[PDB]
Amino acid sequence: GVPTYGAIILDETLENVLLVQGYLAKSGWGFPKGKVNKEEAPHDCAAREVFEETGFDIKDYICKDDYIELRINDQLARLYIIPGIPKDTKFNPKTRREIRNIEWFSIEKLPCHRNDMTPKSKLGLAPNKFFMAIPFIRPLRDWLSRRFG
Ligand SMILES: O=C(NCc1ccc(F)cc1)c1ccn(C(F)F)n1
Repeated sequence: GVPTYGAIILDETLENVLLVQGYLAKSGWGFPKGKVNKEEAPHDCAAREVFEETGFDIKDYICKDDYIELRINDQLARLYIIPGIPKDTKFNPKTRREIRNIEWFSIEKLPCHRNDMTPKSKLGLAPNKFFMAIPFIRPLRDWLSRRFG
């Protein structure tokens, strides 16, 4: 799979993260990210995707070593961690054709797994609108503990 790059943007209290909601197959909430272009450096792709999806330019805030990277079904997703962005920042995607909405969420309220269906004796997981964000939540909480505490 082509690698994806983007950001986990936090506010000043470190309580809240910025998620984006797409359409169709991307109908739930997730961190802003997207696929790297040929010859494009990871930091430039993260900034490009984030600015296209949120209207906020992270370029001057990216730290090279501050990211969480996951490989999910043999596709690598790397989100640069961007703390301290004010909650009253006005975010606006470049294309309403791809982004429905942009919101801050409480980190402590976000799920870090989907729920099973063990009350129904059925296999699998119940739908969850935070599906794409979920894999990053525990690693983010662990990263924030180590970095700040
Ligand atoms: O990435 C997803 N959603 C967030 C997003 C939307 C638009 C973007 F441009 C960037 C991120 C996604 C993929 C599959 N699903 C599923 F849960 F519906 N969500």
